[PDB]
Amino acid sequence: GFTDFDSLSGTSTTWVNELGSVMTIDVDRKGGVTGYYVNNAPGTGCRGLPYDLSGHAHGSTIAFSVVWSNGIADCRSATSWAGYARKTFGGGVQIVTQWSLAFVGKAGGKIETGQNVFTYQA
Amino acid sequence: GPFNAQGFTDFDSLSGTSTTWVNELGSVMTIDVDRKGGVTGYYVNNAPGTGCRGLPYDLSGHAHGSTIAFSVVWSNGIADCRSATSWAGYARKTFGGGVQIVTQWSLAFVGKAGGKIETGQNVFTYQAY
Repeated sequence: GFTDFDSLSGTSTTWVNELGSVMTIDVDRKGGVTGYYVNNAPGTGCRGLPYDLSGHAHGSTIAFSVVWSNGIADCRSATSWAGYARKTFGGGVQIVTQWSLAFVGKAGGKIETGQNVFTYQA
Repeated sequence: GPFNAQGFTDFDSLSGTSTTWVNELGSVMTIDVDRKGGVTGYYVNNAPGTGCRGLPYDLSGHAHGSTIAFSVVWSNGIADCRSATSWAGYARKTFGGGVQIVTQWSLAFVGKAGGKIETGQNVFTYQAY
C-alpha cells in the first residue's frame, strides 16, 4: 500500500473527493507537486474543465492550491488545501484535507473554509 | 521598473516582480511572480513555539486578479516538521498607501495523536526595502 507522497515521484496519480472533483498530480524529486484539478462542486462556476494545480508533499502530508482561471473560464477565486494521508482497509489511501476559498464578492474579500477527503483511484 | 506599492492595482501588478511580505508574527515570504502569475519563492517560519524556524522552505502557487494561493511542506532536507500549510487570500490596499494579503491558512500535521488539520488567519504586509 501507500508509504509516503515522496515515492509517487515519476507516476501520475488520480484522486477524487466526495463532490466528484478529480485531480491528477505529478510529484517532482523534491516533492514539488503540479497537476490539474476538475471541479464538480454543486452550484459553483468553472465546473468540468481542467485548472492547473501546484503544491508540495512529503511523508504523510501535502499542501496544494488552484487559482480558478485557465483562459477558458475565470471564477475570480483561489482554493488552497492541506491534508494528511490515511491508509484504508485493503491497501487504498485517502487525503484528509482542510481547504479555504478566497473570492472578492460584494462586501469585498471573503474567505470560506471546509473539508474534503480525496480517495486514490488506481 | 521594480514593484512600487503605489502602482499596485491587484496581483496582476506583481507579474515580473520580486517582493517580500511579513505576517503579524514576523514570518517572511519572499516571492518571485512570473509574467503569467506563477508564484515561486521561500517561506521562513519565525512563529515562536513552532518547529522548522529560521530555514527557507520552498513555496509555490499562483496569483491572479484579486486572489492568491500558495503552499509549503515543512521538509527541506534540513528539518522536517511532518506538516504542510496552504494559504488562500485576497489583496487589500490601506489608505496608508500600503498593500496587504489577507489569508486563511490550512495546516495538516501528524503528531502523537496521528493526523490533524487546523485553520487560521494570517495578514501579510508588503515590505518596501
